[PDB]
Amino acid sequence: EVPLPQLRAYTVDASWLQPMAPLQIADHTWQIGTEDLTALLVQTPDGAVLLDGGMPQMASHLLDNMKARGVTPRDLRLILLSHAHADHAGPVAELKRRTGAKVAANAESAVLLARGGSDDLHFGDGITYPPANADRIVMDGEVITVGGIVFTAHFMAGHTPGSTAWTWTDTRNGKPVRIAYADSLSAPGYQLQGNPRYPHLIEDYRRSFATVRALPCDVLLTPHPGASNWDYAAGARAGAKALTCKAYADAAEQKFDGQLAKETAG
Ligand SMILES: [Zn+2]
Ligand SMILES: [Zn+2]
Repeated sequence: EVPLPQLRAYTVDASWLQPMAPLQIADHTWQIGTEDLTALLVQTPDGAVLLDGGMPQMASHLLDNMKARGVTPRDLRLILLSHAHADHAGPVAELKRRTGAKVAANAESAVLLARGGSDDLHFGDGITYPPANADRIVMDGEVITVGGIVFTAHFMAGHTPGSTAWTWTDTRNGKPVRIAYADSLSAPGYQLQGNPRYPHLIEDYRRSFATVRALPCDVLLTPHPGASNWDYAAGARAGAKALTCKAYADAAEQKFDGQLAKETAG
């Protein structure tokens, strides 16, 4: 007699769960997640913004890094997301419970967040996390202003329907730095062609490559730092090899075309 399988936890490479101290990106922007998952803290006279949180178990670590930076729980005002998968929005519910923070997201991201990533178009219930609800729904190109830092949403559907790039301008060595936090452009294990749950997947990815190519982009960051050739563990040279937005888009498109060809052959 054979039981049903046990539930399988969402396990990841150790580096994704390896805590790091805050790594400064620009004057008010810091990487505060793990070595291999981005979680960006933007500090303002008017409160802090967090872009992504990483995995569900990262909440306390994030709060510790925030504290190191002079940001108390009450100080966190806003949470923004690249996309609502467990490896990026994992600790949002907990952060909302433990801080002042409100979440802004597009409708697709909000619906996926509210189901804790369950019934994923591709993953089913394989990769889930505690559900959270959005406080504010944003539209494509909508801005959110926090202490004169303007964050702009750029939809780039594909990896998830609600995938978003967030752009803002910080400063460094006395000059403006246009930061582009571009979402994932991967399609890991996805059925790309004739997917009944996502009929226009290919078209969306193609538009998203073009969107990423054109972002205002002095510095690119990505949810998985490796995708943009960041090495958070490399200290002073963490961002030295970072791709441009143009190079990131091109690499992703070339990879996508390869995947299409292999799928046709499979
Ligand atoms: Zn994802
Ligand atoms: Zn991911």
